[PDB]
Amino acid sequence: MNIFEMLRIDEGLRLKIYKDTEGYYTIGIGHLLTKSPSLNAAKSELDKAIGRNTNGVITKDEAEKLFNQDVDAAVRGILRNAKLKPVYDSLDAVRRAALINMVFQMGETGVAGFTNSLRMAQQKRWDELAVNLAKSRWYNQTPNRAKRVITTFRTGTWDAYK
Ligand SMILES: [Cl-]
Ligand SMILES: [Cl-]
Repeated sequence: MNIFEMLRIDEGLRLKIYKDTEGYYTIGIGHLLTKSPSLNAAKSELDKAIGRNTNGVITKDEAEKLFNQDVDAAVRGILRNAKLKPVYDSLDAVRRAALINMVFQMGETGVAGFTNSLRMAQQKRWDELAVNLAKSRWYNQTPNRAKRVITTFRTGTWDAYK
């Protein structure tokens, strides 16, 4: 188990433009295209992202390329963030995967805001972190995925994914 396999399970793979759980136009492996209510705008972004006239449909290979770029950006976003970097540095490999997953899903800025949980994570207070993470919109909107990430963070093992 690794971050790639972990996110591929959490996000699935879709080759045609679709709406995410928030209702945003997405594609591939959780690749958000735009928050705008327009499919054309989505198609525009899609074509610009892929570099060809796609017509709202891509290949597996294209989905995987977007996915590689997105995981990479998530990591780099973490390392560049003053609030996140130190948390990350202090964690074991499994738990880093948990943090990366949250970032990929909610953006750096979003996670950077979980002030209290970041502190608990840093103090390695696992059970408390788990409780605190659960009191969030994130958990209430996507509970199964959230439970998976939380267990990973709490336990430091890949059990929730096995
Ligand atoms: Cl892009
Ligand atoms: Cl869910």
